[PDB]
Amino acid sequence: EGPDNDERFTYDYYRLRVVGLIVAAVLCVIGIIILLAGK
Amino acid sequence: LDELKKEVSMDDHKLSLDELHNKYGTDLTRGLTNARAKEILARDGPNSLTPPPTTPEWIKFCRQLFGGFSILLWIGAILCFLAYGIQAATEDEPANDNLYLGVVLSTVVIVTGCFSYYQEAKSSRIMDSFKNMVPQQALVIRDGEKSTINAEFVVAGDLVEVKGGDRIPADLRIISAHGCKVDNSSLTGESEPQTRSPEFSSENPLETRNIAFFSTNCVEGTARGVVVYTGDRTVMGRIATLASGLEVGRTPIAIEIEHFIHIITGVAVFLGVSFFILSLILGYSWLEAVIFLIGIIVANVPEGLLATVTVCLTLTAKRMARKNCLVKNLEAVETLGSTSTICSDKTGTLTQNRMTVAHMWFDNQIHEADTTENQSGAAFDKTSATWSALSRIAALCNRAVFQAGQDNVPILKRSVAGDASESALLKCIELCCGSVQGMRDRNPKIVEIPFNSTNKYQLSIHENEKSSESRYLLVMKGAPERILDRCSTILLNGAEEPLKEDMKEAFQNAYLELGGLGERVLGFCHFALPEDKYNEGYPFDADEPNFPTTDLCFVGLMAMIDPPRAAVPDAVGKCRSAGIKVIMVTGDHPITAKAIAKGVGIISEGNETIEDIAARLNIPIGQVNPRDAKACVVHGSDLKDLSTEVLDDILHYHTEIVFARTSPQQKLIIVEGCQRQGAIVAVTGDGVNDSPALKKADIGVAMGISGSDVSKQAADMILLDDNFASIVTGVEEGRLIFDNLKKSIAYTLTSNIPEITPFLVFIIGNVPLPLGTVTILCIDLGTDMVPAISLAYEQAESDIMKRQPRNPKTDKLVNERLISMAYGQIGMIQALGGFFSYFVILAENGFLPMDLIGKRVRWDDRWISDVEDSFGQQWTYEQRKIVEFTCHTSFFISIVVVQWADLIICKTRRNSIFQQGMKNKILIFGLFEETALAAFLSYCPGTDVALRMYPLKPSWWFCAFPYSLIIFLYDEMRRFIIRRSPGGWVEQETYY
Amino acid sequence: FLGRTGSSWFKIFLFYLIFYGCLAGIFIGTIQVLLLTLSDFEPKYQDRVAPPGLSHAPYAIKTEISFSISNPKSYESFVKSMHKLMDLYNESSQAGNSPFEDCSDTPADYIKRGDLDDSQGQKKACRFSRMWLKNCGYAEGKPCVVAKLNRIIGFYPKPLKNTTDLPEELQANYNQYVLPLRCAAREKIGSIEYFGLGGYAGFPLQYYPYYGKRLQKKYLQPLLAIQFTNLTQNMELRIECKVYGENIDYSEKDRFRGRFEVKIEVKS
Ligand SMILES: *[C@@H]1O[C@H](CO)[C@@H](O[C@@H]2O[C@H](CO)[C@@H](O)[C@H](O)[C@H]2NC(C)=O)[C@H](O)[C@H]1NC(C)=O
Ligand SMILES: CC(C)CCC[C@@H](C)[C@H]1CC[C@H]2[C@@H]3CC=C4C[C@@H](O)CC[C@]4(C)[C@H]3CC[C@]12C
Ligand SMILES: *[C@@H]1O[C@H](CO)[C@@H](O)[C@H](O)[C@H]1NC(C)=O
Ligand SMILES: [K+]
Ligand SMILES: [Mg+2]
Ligand SMILES: [Tl+]
Ligand SMILES: [Tl+]
Repeated sequence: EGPDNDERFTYDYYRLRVVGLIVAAVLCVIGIIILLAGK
Repeated sequence: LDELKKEVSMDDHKLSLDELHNKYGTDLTRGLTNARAKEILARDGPNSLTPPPTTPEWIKFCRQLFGGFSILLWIGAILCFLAYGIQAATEDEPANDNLYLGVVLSTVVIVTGCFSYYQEAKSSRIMDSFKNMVPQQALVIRDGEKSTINAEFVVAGDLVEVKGGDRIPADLRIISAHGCKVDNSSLTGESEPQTRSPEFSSENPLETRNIAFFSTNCVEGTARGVVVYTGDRTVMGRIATLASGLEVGRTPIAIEIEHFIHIITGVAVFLGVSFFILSLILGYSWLEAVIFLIGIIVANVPEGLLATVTVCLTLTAKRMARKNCLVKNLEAVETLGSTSTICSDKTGTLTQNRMTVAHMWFDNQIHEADTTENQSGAAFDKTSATWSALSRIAALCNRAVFQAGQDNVPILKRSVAGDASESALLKCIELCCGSVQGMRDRNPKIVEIPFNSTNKYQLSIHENEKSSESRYLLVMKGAPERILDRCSTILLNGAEEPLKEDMKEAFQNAYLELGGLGERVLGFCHFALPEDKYNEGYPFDADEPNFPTTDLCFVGLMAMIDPPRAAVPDAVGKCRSAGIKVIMVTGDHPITAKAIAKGVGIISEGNETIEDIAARLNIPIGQVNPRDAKACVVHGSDLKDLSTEVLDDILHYHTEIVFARTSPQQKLIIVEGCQRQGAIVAVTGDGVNDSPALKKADIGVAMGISGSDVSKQAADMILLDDNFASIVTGVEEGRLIFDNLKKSIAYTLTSNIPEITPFLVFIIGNVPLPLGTVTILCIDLGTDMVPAISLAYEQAESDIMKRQPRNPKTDKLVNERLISMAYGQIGMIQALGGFFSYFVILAENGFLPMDLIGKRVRWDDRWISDVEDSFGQQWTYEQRKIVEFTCHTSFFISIVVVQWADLIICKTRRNSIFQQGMKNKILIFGLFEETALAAFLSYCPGTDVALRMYPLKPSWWFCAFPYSLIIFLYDEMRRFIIRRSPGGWVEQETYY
Repeated sequence: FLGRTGSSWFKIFLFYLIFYGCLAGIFIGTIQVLLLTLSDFEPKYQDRVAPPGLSHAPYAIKTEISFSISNPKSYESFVKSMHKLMDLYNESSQAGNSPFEDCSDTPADYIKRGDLDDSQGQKKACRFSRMWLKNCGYAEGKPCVVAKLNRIIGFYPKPLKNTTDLPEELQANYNQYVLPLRCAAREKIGSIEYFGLGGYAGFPLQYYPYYGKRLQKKYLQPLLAIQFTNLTQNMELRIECKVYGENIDYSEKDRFRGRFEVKIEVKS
């Protein structure tokens, strides 16, 4: 917007962290699954 | 020091009984005086063995703390505390950087110390096992009276008494004996009881009957003797000292480790000081000049590599534990793969160590029995009525019996009370005719004449199990020729017939052939006594010939030997196909040694000794060109008068070598001879007479079930199931781990470049620091760890058992070709991918690449809270630093992303991934966990403080992707060239 | 030689020359495409400069400006940087209707010169006289520090509204058009005096938004002179100058995030 362009200097680092941690966890689980296919 | 002990012993068995007493101030009848014995005790010292001085574990741990990488990491750790000290004095720095980094680095050294300490293990209790062979007490005659004393109180000169069941307390001169037999397997590896008597019977004291040795035991009878040697001075006490004293030495794998440590340490100190001066010239304060150096150290040293090696070794040892192959020393996991020569004991190693029936001669025909443990062969005969007649004599004319409670274990494995030949016959009949006890119940023995030294035969009279007869049957066995002189008829295919010169000659032929096979041959015959001349109550006199022992019916011959283990012939061939030379080294007699050599394939068909040529051509041995003989058989008595140079010529000039009737020191000498030629040597054995050789071997392998305690103490590896096929597996595993270590090392080293280059450009370019010191440790200690380990699970790219053993002088674990690829090619591509993401982060935040050159001065200036970017905006100190640390984080993640491809390319040295596939589940695990770790380290809240890791935007992850792919393609194209032309260019330049 | 023969030494050179040549050419290619995705007038991200920093002229050794009044070369270090900044706000530097403009001598509202486009020439910036900075060689005794708000493209600094309570409660509250700056230390052993545009202790909103170096060169940002004529002497005084606003925030880590950290000591 014009004088109300506050969103330009903002970033949702909170969501990014939530998503990043979700991904890291799921990649960790996936890895266990493939490894445990025989121990 | 031990050169004296490598020599054959000198003795006094040639002296008379009386003469021997003068030498030791002793009485043959009364024995020593209580006072004289105590005097000699203080004089000579105790009848005991002293363990050699060991190196304390303290010094062993700390010796690792100073080996190249640890030295550089120490210089870094201290240089951290240096910069910290210089700070705490000058400008009060409330930070924790240099202090904490100095603590972290010192911990890395200590923990890395534990890994190398675990790898360099030496579990040795040789002298302890020997000490276990000296009895607690001994029986001596002192002041004309026998008393038990502490065996350590035994001295040279006193009168000792032994009987069946006790250990020889010391080396004795036999002066009196009654039916005494002894087990000399300690000195020979052969357990057949040897008679002991006062009479001298051989110039060689290790063969004479009037000497009994410490480390052996009396098996039966009784004997008295004069002590000639005590403690360390006994024949086997010296073997003990020799074995326990031998310098261990560095393994092939250990030598390789130190070698690349020098290389990497070299480049480290080079670039280290090369850029330390390069910085001072650029006008960098010593305050900074050291900070850069610390970074250089951390970049160049692969912090997690030595521990990777240890883990890869451990994991390989775990797989072998699962095939009944125990590894006592982690490094011995690889030595077997580098082995070019095997020196093998015969008895209990190549052989089962059990007299077993091998052949039978009946119906004018040679039949072969199955000698294998698990009976993997086939039948020979069952139909012939002759067989049942021979079978009956083998069962009936036999005094051997199975020990109680064996019905669970297989026939051939069960313990038997009796001599070896009777046990063999027992197990033979029990196997192919069922319960022998049954045959001995159906035919009650009424009278017998046990085998006599003079008779040279054993006879028995039984009540024929037949109801229509129920009469008296005579059976006998003995020396083949003696049995022949007592026969008139031969049981041919059922019916008897006169013994014509024809069949008599066929007997001699059969007899000579079986004997030529190194087999012990016995004759078997029977005689159905006439009914009218022998009533159902007729008494037979065993003392005086009350019955005919002539004109009997010859039934057949039986031959026997201590046979090879089932897997041995095939394992020997497999070792030989892998280009490993196999030598036999045995305490056993030459005829037996040679026969098993041919049986297992040590001596291949057609190959001759000089003696064979001479007999065939009917010419003198001196007339034979010795170069025409590729095979040789050396008796220990001849070995004794040969110099090592002459032993070296024997080793060089023959492909098929048999060393027979060797002493324990002689086995050591042969091993050393092989090593002297530059060969990596394995020893396989099971007896205490293998202990020195096992110790000196680059790798000693002991048998687990049949092995003596001493042998297993002297070894690096134990075959817990006595499965000789495990040697073949071991060499295969050894070669595989050697290749996989290269892959894992290249992988680990490759990521050094993207950690070095940022620090260099930081100096030469004056840009903001692309990657931090902490960030490097997150790679080498964190992300790269599981992937690097996973390479240990790689399958072979080709048939490794088809290639020759590596040349330890030329074929190195880390060579110039590895460095060229890891440092010069792949690592360089990784460095760029790192920098790219760095420029991306900065440029998208407003600092375009052009304006970055020569800005670090203002960038690092803590007091400038208004640096202008390319777009004209102003940044505080902490604001721009957040972007900088975000650059460290994405550079870090870029390494991880480019290591994805590197992990896949390091999978194979030659083959394509499209050929080798992706069947390594540990490797795939590594990829997932590596990425999980990196993501966690970036996105987990609080990690921005502890590690300076900042959250990355999704687009950031993909910066290095095009570089990751170029790596995959590049290496795939390169290896395509290797395969397409075995010529050499790409091969001799980059082929690890 | 060391490794190989001359023929081999050559081939290994011909390779790495072509190899590294290609790699350099590829690296440059990826840099090209990166630049191609970026604007010339505005950076892709601005969340890392977001809350504006407040920086001053006196180059602090360590957020500190200690000196002796009874000594000449004791403050000549801080006068060097003070001069460096103010030397830019010269009238001879601001000449003609291009590219400067005379703007309200009293704090006014924002000025939009269109978009971040080159569809116009150099966007005309408001003039600023260093003569608006009353009282301030500089203050040889009791320094005359000069404040500054960090430039951010398209940033509209918004003052706080007088809805509730305020630190400098309602005094000279030019609510609509001034971004205030109140310095503080309890510990009240000083004498705060502020100088600026229109005589206000703030930044005139008519200098915003900043259009960037590419679209606005020679642009001048508003200054706020602060004088501490403290009646005290020979002691470290921790003085913090704070700016207030809707778009202004602070951090415990970044001690320059919309605030000062000055340790004055007139040890004379
Ligand atoms: C910006 O203004 C300052 C004001 O002090 C100028 O400083 C002048 O320097 C000259 C020569 O050194 C002196 O004779 C004057 O006394 C100073 N003041 C004035 C008001 O003229 C400085 O030269 C100016 N800088 C530029 C680039 O124009
Ligand atoms: C950051 C940049 C400027 C550094 C570049 C370093 C280059 C020149 C280095 C890195 C790795 C190096 C190579 C590594 C391996 C070998 C194989 C060896 O048998 C001869 C030297 C040779 C061929 C080296 C020559 C120089 C080399 C290519
Ligand atoms: C600042 O200077 C003016 C003259 O320009 C003078 O009248 C005044 O006293 C000075 N103010 C202070 C607080 O010293
Ligand atoms: K050994
Ligand atoms: Mg043996
Ligand atoms: Tl490293
Ligand atoms: Tl590394």
